[PDB]
Formats: sequence, C-alpha cells, structure tokens
Amino acid sequence: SYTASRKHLYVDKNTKVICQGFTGKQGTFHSQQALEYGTNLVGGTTPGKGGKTHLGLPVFNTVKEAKEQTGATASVIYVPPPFAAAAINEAIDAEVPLVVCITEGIPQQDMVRVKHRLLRQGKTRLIGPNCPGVINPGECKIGIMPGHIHKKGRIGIVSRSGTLTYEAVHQTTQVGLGQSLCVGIGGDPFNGTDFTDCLEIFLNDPATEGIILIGEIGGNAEENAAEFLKQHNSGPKSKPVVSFIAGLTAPPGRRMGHAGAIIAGGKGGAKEKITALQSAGVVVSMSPAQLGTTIYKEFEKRKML
Amino acid sequence: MNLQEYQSKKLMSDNGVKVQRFFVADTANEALEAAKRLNAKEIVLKAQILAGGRGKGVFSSGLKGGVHLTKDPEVVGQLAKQMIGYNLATKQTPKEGVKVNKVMVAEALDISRETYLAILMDRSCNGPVLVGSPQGGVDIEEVAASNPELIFKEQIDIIEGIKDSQAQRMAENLGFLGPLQNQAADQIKKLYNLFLKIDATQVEVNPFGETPEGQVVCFDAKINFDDNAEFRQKDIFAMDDKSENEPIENEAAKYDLKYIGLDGNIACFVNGAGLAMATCDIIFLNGGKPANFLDLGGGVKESQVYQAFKLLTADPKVEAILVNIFGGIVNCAIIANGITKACRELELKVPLVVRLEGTNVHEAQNILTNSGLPITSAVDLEDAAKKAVASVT
Ligand SMILES: [Cl-]
Repeated sequence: SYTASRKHLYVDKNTKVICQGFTGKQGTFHSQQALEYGTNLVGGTTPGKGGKTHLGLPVFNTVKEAKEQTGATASVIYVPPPFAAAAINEAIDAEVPLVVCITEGIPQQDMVRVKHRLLRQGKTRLIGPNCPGVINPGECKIGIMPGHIHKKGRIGIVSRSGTLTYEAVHQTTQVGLGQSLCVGIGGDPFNGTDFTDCLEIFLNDPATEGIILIGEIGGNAEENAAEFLKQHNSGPKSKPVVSFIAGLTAPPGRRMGHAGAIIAGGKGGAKEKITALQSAGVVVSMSPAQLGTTIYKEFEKRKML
Repeated sequence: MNLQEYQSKKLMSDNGVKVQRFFVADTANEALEAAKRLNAKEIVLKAQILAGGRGKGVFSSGLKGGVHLTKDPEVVGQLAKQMIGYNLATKQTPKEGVKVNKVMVAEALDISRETYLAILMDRSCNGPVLVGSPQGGVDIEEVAASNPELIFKEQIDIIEGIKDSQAQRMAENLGFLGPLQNQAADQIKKLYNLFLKIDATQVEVNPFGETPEGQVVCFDAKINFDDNAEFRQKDIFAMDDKSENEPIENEAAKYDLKYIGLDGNIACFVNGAGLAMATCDIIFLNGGKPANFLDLGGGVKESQVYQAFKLLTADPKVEAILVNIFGGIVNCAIIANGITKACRELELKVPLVVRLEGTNVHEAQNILTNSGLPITSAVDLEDAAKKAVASVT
C-alpha cells in the first residue's frame, strides 16, 4: 500500500509539478531554477493568494485546487518548518502522487504523525523532509540540487546527504558514466522514503545498471538496505552497488549537522553500516573521493563499460 | 539543549510526574536553610552540573563525591560549602572539571524497587515506544546485553495515544503490584504526555521506583529535547544556559554555524553536513587528525565565512585549514572572494587548503591563486586532504 507508491519516485518528462510555498523566498528561487532546468512547473500554492499569478504561472490557495486545475502529478514543498508537515499532510489528503519536502527543521514529532497517516495509504509517495529532492537527468528536477552537474546515464544514486551527493555525481561524470535517477532521501530520522525504497526501483530499472548508496551515521536504514540487497540483489543478474558511509570520525552522542546523524546508545556507528553493506556484496569505497573510480572499476570488471 | 537536574525535575513535577521534594540553592547557607525547611528524615545534596557521573566525582576543594546523604541539615550546609564555586570532575566531564554554582537539597526517599522506563520515538518503529525493565539502576544497553528478556516494549499509536491497558501491562511487567500498579500506570501515562508536550526525543527515568512507604517515584531522569521544536518550546529553550557547552560551539551557533570540536589539528570548513563528516573522514584516512566538523549550512553569508574562519584560527591547536565547498547554486569566484576578503581582514596566518567545486571553479582558483595569503588550491577532495596533512607534518 505505501510501498505501492514507490513507483512515483521515478519522475520523468511527463511529471507535472506544483510548488507549495510557491511565493516565498525559497520556493520562488527554486521554481525559477526548475523552469530554467526544464522541469514542468505548472503552478503552485500559497495561503491567501489563490487567483494571483507568479513566475507566469497560476497560484492557488489549496493543493486540491491546483492538482485539479493543473493536472500536477507531483508537489515540492518549501513551506517553513512550523507549517511544512501541514503542507505534506495536505498534499497527501489531495492524493498528489509524489510529494518532495525540502524543508529542513520540521519537528520530529510532526513527522511521526505525518507517517502514521502516510503509511496507511497508497496514493502518495513522500521523499523528505530535510531532503534536496529528486532528479531524472534531463527530464525532471524537483528540489534544490544543481541540475547542470548531472548527466543522464546508468547509475541510480540514493543518498542521505545533499552536497556530498553532488560530489558523488560529479565524480561519476569525471569518468563519463551518468545517473539514471538520483534520490536524496534526506537527513532527518523520520521521513517518507528510505534506501530500500530506491534500491527496489533501481533493481527493476533497466536504465540503471549500477547503484551508488551514500549513507552516514545514525539510524538503521543502511543496515536495512544491506538486508534488502543480501535478499534481493543476489543471483546471476545482481547489479553492482558502491557505497560511502560518512561519519567514521564522528564522536558519539552528537548531532552532526543532520538531525538524524547521531550515534546514540551504541547504535548508528559508521563502521557497522559499512560492514553490514559489505556482507551484502556492496563495494564500499573507504574514501568519499573514490566513488566515481570505484564504480567505474566495477563496470570495468563486468565488462559493462 | 540540556537541562540541569533541578530544571527537569521541576518541568516533570509541573506535569504531574512524581519526583522528590527539593529546594535549589546558590550558597552554603541557602543550602543549610533549604535542608532545615525541607524538614525530612533524610536529605540528599547534589551538585548541579550537566555531565553524568557526579556520585563518583571529585571537587577541587578536596571533597569526594557529588551526591551525599545526611539527616543533619548542618552537614548539608558544610558539604555545600565544599561544592559551590568549585569544579567537579567526573568520568564524563573534561580534565579541569565543571564549575558548580548550584546544588539541590531534596528529600532522600528510600527505594524498595528500581525499574527502568523510557519513552522515545524509535526510528525502527515509526511512532512512540515505551521501553521498560524491572532491572533498574543500570545502564540500559547493559541490561539489553545481559538479560534481553527483561526488556519490555509497548508500541504507542501516536494518533490514539497510549492506552490504559498499555500503561497497566508495562506497569505490571516493571513489577508494580496492587495500587502501586495503578500508580505506575498513571505516572507512565503522565510521562508519555509530558514526552509529547515538550517535544522530547526522549524521557528516560532511572530509577523509576517505589518507596517502602508506598509511592511510585521518578527518582532521576534525563530528557532530550528535539532541537527542531524550539520555535514551539521557547520557555524550555530559554532555560538552556550553555555554560557547559564547548566555547567555540556557542560562538559558532551564534552565527548559525554548526560546529563540533574534535581533538585533531587540521580544521575543516564545509557546506553540507554529509560532506562535512566525510571531509573530517578523508583527512583521517590520509594520516591527519581533524580538529573539528563544521557545516556552514546553506545560507552562507560573507559574515559567516568570516566567523567560521575567526573561530578556527582563534583555536590555538589549529595548524591548518581545509575548506571544502561545493558551489552548485553560487559560482565559486564569489565564494573565493569572500574567502580572500575574510582571510585578509583576519590576517589568517595558518595555511589554508581550499577545495572549491561547482561553477566557475577555474577562475575561482585563479581569484584564490591571486592572493599571497597562505592559501593553496586543491583539485579534488583527496588532493585537498593530502595537502592539508602535508601542511602540518
Ligand atoms: Cl501552500
């Protein structure tokens, strides 16, 4: 049911996008970038501005109206923290297929309540919060990532960080490789999409021949993914997976920037996650500068280049 | 964000959670008077610092132990005099210890049953979780390894709330009986509701117990607050002193800079928490020792590049700086200019290795390269790291 909506993650040229928090500083700036990148931003919403227009597009008071009036199959949220979970909740109630929440700062308690609702339905797929979004190189960009550094290709990339992911993407391009799709699931401890969600899509995507998983300390999503790959990416046709897990040098009990990047009560350590993934056949690049070269060698080794 | 024992015990009591009666005091006489006015058979005097381990601590006055029991109010005033204004070191504080400005004077209650009970949002469960154990008085991780069957869990439905039957079943698994079970069950509902109200990521009671006289009491407890709920938890956040925070860190926060000190000597300055951790990491992989993790955040103002730098240089232990910025949005020549402008106005005298990637990198390393300040340019992150390490060798 919730797992059904996983398919919504695969944004493409036909995905139509609306922006919640459309007239704000962040939403306006990033809707400008989406438009110049080629994304299909057709409208947006802001409280009390239904009727007005912005960036040459219609603005609505509700997502229900905009979803209806514009045919949007996806929403991106730049609504400030006190109202961002409200925003996610509204797009869920309007049954927007894909909701990308960029907004950092949403109280954790707010996300736990949003999830209760989220997991008991199957229309809406949520990525975030505190995430940079999703991008199908050349077809669609939802979020704040630099589109120009991306080049359509064969590596599906899933990640808990923003800039660290761009580093990775850049590295693949410095060795002529490409990304089929990139999902920044973000740095919060409670969110709508995890690693397993993306790996599933990557494993079933013929455009994706390799996968890069970028993780860090905190939680158990990396271990869960390790578990899913042992189970599902084994066999005469498994796809190569390369990973880098940040935070090896991180001290215990401290939030390292991301609210979810914390080692507490003996859990969340980077090495346990590396070890877990290795056991699932994941080739871990010990250095964050060698993710490009590492996955190039993997293809090279399978004569996939 | 952290609260002193007296602050959190008050917060708890104000929300129906049973805790020991207590007075707070800033001087030894106030402590003596507190103890008298308490009018109890026995009293506990406890130094107020954030770091755990007080009981096995030592004060710079000569006094061994941060927690003491006595019936004689007189002894409380005397003991307090050896604590106030002194430093208390414990296994969890730094070398020099921590200044004690206040002590708690509370009624010491006897304990017949010690149990563990916490409420947290488990990342595995998605939703609040009630974690208890009849074996209290002990580090929870320990009981889990020793007797994992003594650990009891109740998944709470955040939308329904905790059910009476969950509080009762847990109260019974903790070991409470008769009317005490009903009391424990209630204290539990109250702890859960407090958990939701103050936006805790966790409320940990230990020991969660009972007196021979018949009361269920939260003897000690620790609460972690969710930083993202600060805009709706003003009063609680205002009670945060920060007096026990690493100095550079309070300074960095002043500018929305997320700084975490490490003990190495190569400093970092990065944008993006993941990239920050990784940079501290790659430095270590190449035989270096990072001095800190520093995530500039995103809205990088010139003033922040300035403070970010001001805070790394001011650190005596810093012998070099690795700047790793991924431009994307903004174009590097801009970034490069703010780096030069700040380093000039700061007369940065320690070597700086700068790794800039994103847009206009070439020019940006020119603008950098045109400076004559101990700035060096790196082509990639591995190069950056190797250079920063060479720098301090
Ligand atoms: Cl809105």
